[PDB]
Amino acid sequence: LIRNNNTDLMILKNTKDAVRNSVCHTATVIANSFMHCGTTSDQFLRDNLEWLARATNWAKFTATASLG
Amino acid sequence: AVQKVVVHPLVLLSVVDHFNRIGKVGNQKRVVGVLLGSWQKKVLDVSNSFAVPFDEDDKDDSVWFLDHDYLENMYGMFKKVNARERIVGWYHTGPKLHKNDIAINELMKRYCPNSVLVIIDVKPKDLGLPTEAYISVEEVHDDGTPTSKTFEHVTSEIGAEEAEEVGVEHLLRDIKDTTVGTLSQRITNQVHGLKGLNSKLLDIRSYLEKVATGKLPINHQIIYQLQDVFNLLPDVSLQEFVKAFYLKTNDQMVVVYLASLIRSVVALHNLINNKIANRDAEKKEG
Amino acid sequence: SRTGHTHMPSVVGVLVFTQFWFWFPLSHFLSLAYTPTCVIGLNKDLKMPKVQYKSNCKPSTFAYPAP
Amino acid sequence: PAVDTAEQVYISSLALLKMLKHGRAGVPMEVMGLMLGEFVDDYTVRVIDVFAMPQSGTGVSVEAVDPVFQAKMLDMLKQTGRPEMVVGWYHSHPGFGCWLSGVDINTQQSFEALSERAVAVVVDPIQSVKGKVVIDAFRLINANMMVLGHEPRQTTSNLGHLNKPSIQALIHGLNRHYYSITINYRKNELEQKMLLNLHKKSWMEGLTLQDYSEHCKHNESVVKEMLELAKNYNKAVEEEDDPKRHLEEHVDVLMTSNIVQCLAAMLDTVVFK
Amino acid sequence: SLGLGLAAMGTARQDVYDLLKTNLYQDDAVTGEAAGLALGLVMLGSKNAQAIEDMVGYAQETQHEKIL
Ligand SMILES: [Zn+2]
Repeated sequence: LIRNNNTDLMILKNTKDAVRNSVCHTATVIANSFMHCGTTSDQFLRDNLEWLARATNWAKFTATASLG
Repeated sequence: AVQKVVVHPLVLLSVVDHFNRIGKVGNQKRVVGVLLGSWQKKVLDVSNSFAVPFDEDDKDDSVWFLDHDYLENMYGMFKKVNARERIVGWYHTGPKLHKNDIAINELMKRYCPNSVLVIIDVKPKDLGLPTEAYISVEEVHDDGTPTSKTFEHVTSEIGAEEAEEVGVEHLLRDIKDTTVGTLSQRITNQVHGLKGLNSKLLDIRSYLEKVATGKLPINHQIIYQLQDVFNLLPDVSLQEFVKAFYLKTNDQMVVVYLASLIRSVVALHNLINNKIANRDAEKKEG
Repeated sequence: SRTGHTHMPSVVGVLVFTQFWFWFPLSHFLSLAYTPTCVIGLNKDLKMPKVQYKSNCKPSTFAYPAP
Repeated sequence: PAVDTAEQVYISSLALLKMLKHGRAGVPMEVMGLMLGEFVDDYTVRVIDVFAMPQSGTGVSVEAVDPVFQAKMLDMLKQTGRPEMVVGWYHSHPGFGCWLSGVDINTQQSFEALSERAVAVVVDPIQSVKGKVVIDAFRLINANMMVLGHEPRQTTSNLGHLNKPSIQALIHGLNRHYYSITINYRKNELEQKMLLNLHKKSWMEGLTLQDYSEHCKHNESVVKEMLELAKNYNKAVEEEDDPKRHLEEHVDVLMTSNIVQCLAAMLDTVVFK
Repeated sequence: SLGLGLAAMGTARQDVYDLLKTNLYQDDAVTGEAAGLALGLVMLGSKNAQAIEDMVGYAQETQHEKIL
């Protein structure tokens, strides 16, 4: 998974500018997780962190679950 | 006397809730409440009801307590909310009346001279009519018998107010049968009628067996009203009745045949049209 | 599975993922449904030799789509 | 934390019937009453029971929440064996739609003062036409949270299935001040059957026979309509290269009526001899 | 509880089962909601008569539809 890791962050970029700050952030939080499952690649999570902190309550639970 | 007692769905729902509330912790027999409603020419309309804290003892069948002031100020509150509701009786969930109920009915009569007690068997769900309305009567029994209190029965039925009607219909919304009926539900209605008639005849036969064996005393009256049942049999196989029955059966059968022919011709036309359409599509594909 | 067996983690995870109508955090459970699409060239106990093998793609190449 | 859209109010059948009956009774004037029950958990509001309160000239408002009546009824119902706590208040808006006005807003914050998770229930009695119960549940969102870049309620699940709300609430500022709570009526099996006992036909109705002199007239009428329909069907089919549906409906009516009458006749002939 | 149930999937360990059963008996809505999944995961395909018995005994005894 690590050596053959290749995720198109362009689609995540053009999605993260389309979210209107609805709850869909949580879905994005897991979507990249699916794109990064077992790849240990939180590059998007590190690069985009203010929006990562833009979500709280159970969204924080979801974000930590995605990171794990 | 009272000709009828029409019970709204609200009171039966309320007594269900009261019995569930009490028996959830206080495993006990009948729970007693008071039934309010509006009178008419002679027919009572039970509309709202409330629960009065009651206790009883199985010993001596007279150690009981139904609160007086509680009834009085529940009625005060209800009349303040709605003054059209008058005390018109009381209810208990016990399937059978107890030896105690005479005292409670007299206590209710103290609040309403024509007080009628409605037994609502919340626990059983069966053929129908979960409400039985009973009125206390007092007479010399005409034909020279020792006098007692006795609870004369008055017929009851379940009616509904428009708001209660829409409420209950929306409350079911998953098992309500079509009001148009259609063949399946008419046949099930006929089966239900047969089952109810069988159940009633079985109950009457059990009562007659009890009377004959001596376990119950011969009423000597009303029993001959059951004899009047026995005389009212139509006596089918009479020649005139048989001829008329066959005539009307054929009159209905010809209409049934005409409708069946109409349906068969319609189905044949539909099949011809469908075959033409599919052949048209097949030939137009090329 | 590869040998036609049923993969219990996959079915379990997809079930609890479909059970996301009532709980969003269960969505990550879908991770148990993924299986890597890999073949590993391990010959000895610890050796990964650079063995060269090709495919039989008839008309053209495929796989990794778009940038 | 913030409440969830998955939160729903469990209304008992008795409670709903009581509220609808009171709303109809008080029409055109607006009524109100407490909603006994228990919150049980964060995501549920169990409305076990509701009791009406005397109507006051001020209408649905805080001055019409007379504590003497409420306290006496509460303690005395608990004496009967009903020790619930107030979870909210229902009130009637005849011909207005399910929404909260400013006075309702004041009453709702007064209710939230003592019970944070109180629910304001709005019922339209006249609009509660047969087969349609217009009922809604609301709870206020203070301007502080929603202004400060915070969603009024987190959608932790997909229970936000609640359809697009009636536009009347939108004009009356539904989401601006009071988030609506999705509804879920709780019905037991005992109360379901004993509500079914309302329209249930008696056993004597199944074995009864329709008036024979009326059945013949009905057959004559419907068969004559079928004759006109057959003329129309012949004309339509011939001029082809809605008589059919009407003919099929008439046939269904005739067949069901005659078959049911015949079978009832046979059952009556065998049973009563 | 969710993590312990997921990680101990099908291990059939008595200690983890007992701890998750205590968590379910705590009756804390969300805590029980996760404890149900955890107890199912640890008992995954086990057919323990005790497990199913206790699970159903709590199932028709408790409120908090989320725990259901
Ligand atoms: Zn209002």
